[PDB]
Amino acid sequence: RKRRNFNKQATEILNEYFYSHLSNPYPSEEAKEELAKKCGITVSQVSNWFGNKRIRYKKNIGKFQEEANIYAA
Amino acid sequence: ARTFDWMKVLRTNFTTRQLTELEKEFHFNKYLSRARRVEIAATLELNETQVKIWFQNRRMKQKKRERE
DNA sequence: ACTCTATGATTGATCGGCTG
DNA sequence: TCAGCCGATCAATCATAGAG
Repeated sequence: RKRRNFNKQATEILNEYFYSHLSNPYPSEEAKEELAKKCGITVSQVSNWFGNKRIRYKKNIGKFQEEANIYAA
Repeated sequence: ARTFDWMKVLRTNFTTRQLTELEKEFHFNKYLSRARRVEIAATLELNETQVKIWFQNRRMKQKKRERE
């Protein structure tokens, strides 16, 4: 099928949340719905983003340090 | 940053023939009896566990469809 | 326009927890 | 005690969009 990316703003919001919870990047059902409403996407798309984010992150930590440094705080 | 705990935590390739038969069964009954499980497995050349897991995953994607 | 990478989605299978 | 299910997640892979 076709794959459509997310807005720059949506990914901006997702990363900020991801790196601000790097010690435990597992949003609860409530947090997920909140992220969905703010990003303009579904809870499923939020769950996939985090699932993909986590796995790819731990697979090559070094590759995302620059990014982690940006959303650090 | 620091490497936290979560950072430290064979995949069957079903044929088109198997997926088609699995679906058919699903649409006949969402849950399978021990009897029908062994039967489908034998017919499809799979283990009961694979059949069991496929049904489990199938039910969940259904839920994720009726909810989206 | 092509090669290589980034990334959203799918899916077989695992993990902790609940239940009969 | 034990197997089946649920909900969440994992891990590998598919197919495409974007970067150089």
